[PDB]
Amino acid sequence: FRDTASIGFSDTHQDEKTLRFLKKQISQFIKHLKEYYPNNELTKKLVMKYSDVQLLPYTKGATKDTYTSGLFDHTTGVIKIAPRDGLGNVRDEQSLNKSICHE
Amino acid sequence: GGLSQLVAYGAQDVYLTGNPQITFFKTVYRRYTNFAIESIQQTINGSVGFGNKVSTQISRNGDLITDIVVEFVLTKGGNGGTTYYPAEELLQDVELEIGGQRIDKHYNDWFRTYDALFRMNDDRYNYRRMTDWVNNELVGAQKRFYVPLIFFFNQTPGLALPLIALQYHEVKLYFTLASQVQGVNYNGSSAIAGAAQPTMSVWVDYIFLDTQERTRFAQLPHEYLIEQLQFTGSETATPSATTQASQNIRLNFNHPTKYLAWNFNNPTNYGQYTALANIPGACSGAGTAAATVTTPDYGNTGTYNEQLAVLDSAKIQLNGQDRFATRKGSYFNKVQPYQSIGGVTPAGVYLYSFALKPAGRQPSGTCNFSRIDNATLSLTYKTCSIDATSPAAVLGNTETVTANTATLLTALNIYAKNYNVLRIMSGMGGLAYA
Amino acid sequence: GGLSQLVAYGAQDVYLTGNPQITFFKTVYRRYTNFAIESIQQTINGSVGFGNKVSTQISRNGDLITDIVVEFVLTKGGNGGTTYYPAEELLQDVELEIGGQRIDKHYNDWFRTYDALFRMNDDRYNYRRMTDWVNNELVGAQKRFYVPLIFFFNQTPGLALPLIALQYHEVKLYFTLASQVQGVNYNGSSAIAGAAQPTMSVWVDYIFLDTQERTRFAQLPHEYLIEQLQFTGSETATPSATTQASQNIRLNFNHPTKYLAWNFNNPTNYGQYTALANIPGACSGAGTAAATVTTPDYGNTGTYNEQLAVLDSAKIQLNGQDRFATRKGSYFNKVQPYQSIGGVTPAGVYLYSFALKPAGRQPSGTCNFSRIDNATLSLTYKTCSIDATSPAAVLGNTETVTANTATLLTALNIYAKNYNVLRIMSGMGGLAYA
Amino acid sequence: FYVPLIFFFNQTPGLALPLIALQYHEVKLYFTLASQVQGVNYNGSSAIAGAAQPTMSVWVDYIFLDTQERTRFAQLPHEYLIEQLQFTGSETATPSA
Amino acid sequence: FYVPLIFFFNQTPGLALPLIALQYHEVKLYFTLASQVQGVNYNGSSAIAGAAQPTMSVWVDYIFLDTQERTRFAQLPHEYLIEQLQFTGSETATPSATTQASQNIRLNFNHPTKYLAWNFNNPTNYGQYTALANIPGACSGAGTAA
Amino acid sequence: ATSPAAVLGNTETVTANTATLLTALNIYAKNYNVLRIMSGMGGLAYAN
Amino acid sequence: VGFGNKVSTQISRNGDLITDIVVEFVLTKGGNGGTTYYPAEELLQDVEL
Amino acid sequence: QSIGGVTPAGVYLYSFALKPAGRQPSGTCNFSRIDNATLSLTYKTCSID
Amino acid sequence: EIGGQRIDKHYNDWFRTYDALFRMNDDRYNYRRMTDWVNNELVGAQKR
Repeated sequence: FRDTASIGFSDTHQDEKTLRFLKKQISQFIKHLKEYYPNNELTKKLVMKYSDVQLLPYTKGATKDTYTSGLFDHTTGVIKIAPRDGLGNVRDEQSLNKSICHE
Repeated sequence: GGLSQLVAYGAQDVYLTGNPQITFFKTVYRRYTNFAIESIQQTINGSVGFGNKVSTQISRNGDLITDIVVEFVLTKGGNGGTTYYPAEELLQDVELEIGGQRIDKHYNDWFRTYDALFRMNDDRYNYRRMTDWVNNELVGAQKRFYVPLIFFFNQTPGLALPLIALQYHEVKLYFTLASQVQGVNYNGSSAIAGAAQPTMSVWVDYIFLDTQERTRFAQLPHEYLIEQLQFTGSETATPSATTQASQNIRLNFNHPTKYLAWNFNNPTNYGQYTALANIPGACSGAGTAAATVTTPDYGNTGTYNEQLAVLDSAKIQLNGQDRFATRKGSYFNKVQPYQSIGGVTPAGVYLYSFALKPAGRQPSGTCNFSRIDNATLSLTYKTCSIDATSPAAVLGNTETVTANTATLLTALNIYAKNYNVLRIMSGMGGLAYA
Repeated sequence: GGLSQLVAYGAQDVYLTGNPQITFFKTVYRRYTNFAIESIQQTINGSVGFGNKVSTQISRNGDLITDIVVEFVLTKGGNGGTTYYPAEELLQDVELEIGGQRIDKHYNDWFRTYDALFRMNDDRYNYRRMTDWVNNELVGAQKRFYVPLIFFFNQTPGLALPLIALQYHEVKLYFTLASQVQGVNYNGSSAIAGAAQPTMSVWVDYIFLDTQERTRFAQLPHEYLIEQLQFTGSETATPSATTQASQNIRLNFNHPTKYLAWNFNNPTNYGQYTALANIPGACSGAGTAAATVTTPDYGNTGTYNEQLAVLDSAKIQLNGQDRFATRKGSYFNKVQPYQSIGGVTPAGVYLYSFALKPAGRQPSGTCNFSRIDNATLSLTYKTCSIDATSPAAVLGNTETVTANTATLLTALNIYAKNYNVLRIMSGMGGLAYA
Repeated sequence: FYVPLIFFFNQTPGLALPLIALQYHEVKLYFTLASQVQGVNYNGSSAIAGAAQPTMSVWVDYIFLDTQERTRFAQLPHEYLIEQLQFTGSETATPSA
Repeated sequence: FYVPLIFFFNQTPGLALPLIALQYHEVKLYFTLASQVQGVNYNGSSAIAGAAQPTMSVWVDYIFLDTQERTRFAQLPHEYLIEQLQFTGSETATPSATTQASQNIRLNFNHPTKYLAWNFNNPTNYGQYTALANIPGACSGAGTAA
Repeated sequence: ATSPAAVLGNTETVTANTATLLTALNIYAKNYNVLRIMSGMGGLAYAN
Repeated sequence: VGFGNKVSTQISRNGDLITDIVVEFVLTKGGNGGTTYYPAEELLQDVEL
Repeated sequence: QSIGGVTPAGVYLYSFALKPAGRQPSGTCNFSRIDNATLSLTYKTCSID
Repeated sequence: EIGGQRIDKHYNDWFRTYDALFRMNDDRYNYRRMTDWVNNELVGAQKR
């Protein structure tokens, strides 16, 4: 849950090619003496320096859960009509289980 | 790890966590009103001195009031061990009057009884530190004591008295200062030459409310559920070395009583609720040739050694019928407070609660004596046959006996704390019931 | 004055007082039902005396029951310093039966362990006053001792048992009295000639309900969330004087558990959770020529001196997997109760909570052992290399060692406190899980 | 020895610090140890020869929430009303005879 | 010294842990260093004065994937069959010189187990799984008077 | 253990007197589980 | 790092997948040959993943 | 890591391959695609008699 | 190192070479004051 999407390696924009890359540029471009091309056309040379990415998805929905804020945790004297919160000490699970076990 | 426990979920966990209602890990505090608390000195009318009466009008320096502390400056008239809660003793009594009418009243002995039953642990020690000399201070030592009051509004903000709703009624405290204070201006019956008179100051903590809150207090009627103390002094039937004296005391009480409390004492010595004896903390000089069982070690006046208490057993009777079966004095001294308070009560002080939680504000069962034609407290005393000057006899004795010096405990104090309603409206107030 | 605090209010106070919800100066107390409390004596079946098993059926005097106090009369078979909580030692155990079903059971050692962890301050002292002689009483002294029970309904009115709703089922308490009580009828292994047999009485505090509340209890179903104690006694991998013993104790526990508690002890000396030593209070005669480290100073059996305790470290595994990091014995003795209870625990007594607030009644996190097929407690013990008769060795030693006399602590008591539901309907009742 | 901390989240479950919702931010504690401790490595101003260095450990109690509560904490913004300690040192006016 | 680890992913590229597909989870190694090491800072129970403290370094061998393989890992769920070690320590019923001690040890284990393994040892001496004796390789000084 | 004749010439059911020092027992079990990785997070399919 | 001390390390995301892990230690003999037994193994008391 | 045998002192190996002892060409390094391929060695001092 | 990649590296000798070439006058002197003892300090002297 660290929230670190980083690769953590020199692969984002390092451009780990050899010196042969300068010759590959002459393959991407069309030349024989490139000492005059970047002094004039710098936009195309900036276009030949761009990375290709791939995005990633994930989704989990939402947890709509109310009933929070439990500050006073000592006890709570029940209201006059206690048989509205009294039949909650044991839910319908341990109430239906004892009836199904009768067979 | 923690996950191995969470995963372990069964049918029997349903009633603990299924259909949850709260979470413990995220709290939302309540938003509250805007207010402030200030300590303001009140003037003292009358004349401060031993045996004198003084009074103060609680000046309307805020909207509501709560805590009240009486300050005293005393000088020791003797060495360490000669005083016992002298500031508590000095404030002989305090009477609370609203609109010219008595609402309540406390007595020095009540403060001692109250403390004995309801304060505890370091609260009790800190209290003692504010009323006595507890660091072996010597003669001439001067100290500023603080005696808090325990009227209903002096214990909780919930009952803060709305001075703001009492425009035509003044709230006054009348005080009586003791004629003598042990180890300060007198030593037993002897006066202490050169003893200084006390310096006194009364402090009241005022609550300032903001505009909306104070307006509501001023305009709306109020019904405050409050406490009152009923009290009478009685003669204790005197036990002896040949007999167990018994006594039936008709209780001239009224109102829904939270609890009764009582003690037996030697009126000579403030706070003496037990017999004196030649055992290390039970008398002046205990343990040596100079030991006497006519004078207490005042600094050690109290004790938890019931052997020195006078009461054997007791019951409360209502309209000719036993309220409960007769129980031993130790029930009322140890069990009652175990179950109902949670502190430790010193020997000679007894409690009987009608309430589930008598130490709190919320009523939890009361005995309404206004509907009881004949309430009576029935007391049986121990046989006073033990030679108080002989540790073997003092410490090796039986359940039904006490010290021969227990016959000096001729005073009986019976208290009842009850609930009434303080009705305040249209600038004036008083009680719902007489 | 204080009005200047009130007035100097701003944006940072919005989370405290903006759109206020509550006040503190006006308390509305809840109106409650009409009831009364009475302490009524039960009749005990069987003869009370040392080593006897007796029981009582609770009479239908009131409608609900809460507090129960067992009274005893014991005498001293020797002088001060010879007994240790003898009334607690005497009540060897108590079993609660409802409808013929076992609901719960407490043991004298549990009362001691429980006290060590959950009582505190003057509650603990007062409790001691109700079970022992604490004012240096001498041989032949007689005293009325009270032992409040610690079953779920004995701690709060909240769990009052509705005997009224149990019209067809009886409620019984079975009490086992110890064959011997130290300093009362036996001094170590030696019988005390002339020792008295104890007297005994069981008192139940009943709640009397008025008409409407009483009718509802008699007729309607009730479900109480209650606590139960699980307990097994077992042998200790008694540490050697030469090395560190270890032990894997499978835990035969079930149900949602709030906490585990345990101690190491010497069965021949009640309450002895630590080794004996020639340091003040740690043994009979400690500090002098007569000191012996085979016999404790009984009156000072309990201690906070961890050097005499034997646990080096421990962990709990669930289904063979580590629950938490292995922790030192002093963690379980001092920190756990700091974190979860707020009192002070005596050396030799350990606690591990799964709950945020184990001392309360409200569930606050549990470990359901019914889902943990192989829960195990894994212990590591200290080396018993220290010569107990030499303070230089006893008091100047390392974290991982203890007294040679620590090998007397051969028994281990492991407790677990859990939840269950006591269901009452149509005049009958019992547990939801059993 | 065990020294409990007294930061706002160390006092109540109600203020438990939501590491779960602090996914991008680390929570750190910086501890300064005294140069001298009385009766341990110094006696008044005098060093105690042979005194041992302390062995230190920090323990944290981590609450594991089940899925629905855990998810809710992670997805929601939260506000916790907490306390902070402000502190400055001053020279005491020298009191005099 | 170089101590290789023996966790499931330390044995084969087949289980290389997909850090690439763990954008939210850190992977950590927690270590405990022994209080004593025989022949380095302690000779049996006797501390060696002047012994040096160790220098430590942890090395991890990383795999750099090409674009397509890297991307697939980053965008996919994975299920790696892994091994885990379960372990508990117990006391050996102390062997006796007078009889044949015996013991029944409840095995608080779980999951599909490939194998069990065990040893008995003298916890004082790391790696001692056998008794010592005066035979040439079985004890200090074996074969002579000392 | 100090006498080779006894150490080396003995029977199947006996061992060295020094074998009583082998008081520790270590029992291991090597098992399988499934380490799942999804949506950037790891976890174990089998809890117990 | 030291005898009896605890240390930890986070494996940084310095690549896409990981396999081998080697813990290096430098130790110095406190006695002569015959006094040690796999001391770097002994030193690595434990490791948690 | 890569072979499983024991190499004598003075002989050093650096593999690119996952299994250099095998025939399946896994994990190779193409040196003709790398302008500057340099092995940088540091020697111990020769001080021991 | 940023993001796991080496950006750069210095050596004590580089700092010395760099200084020898690029710092000067009182910058160089002040630098020396921050890395050495230039006021005839004696054995045992402690400086940050």
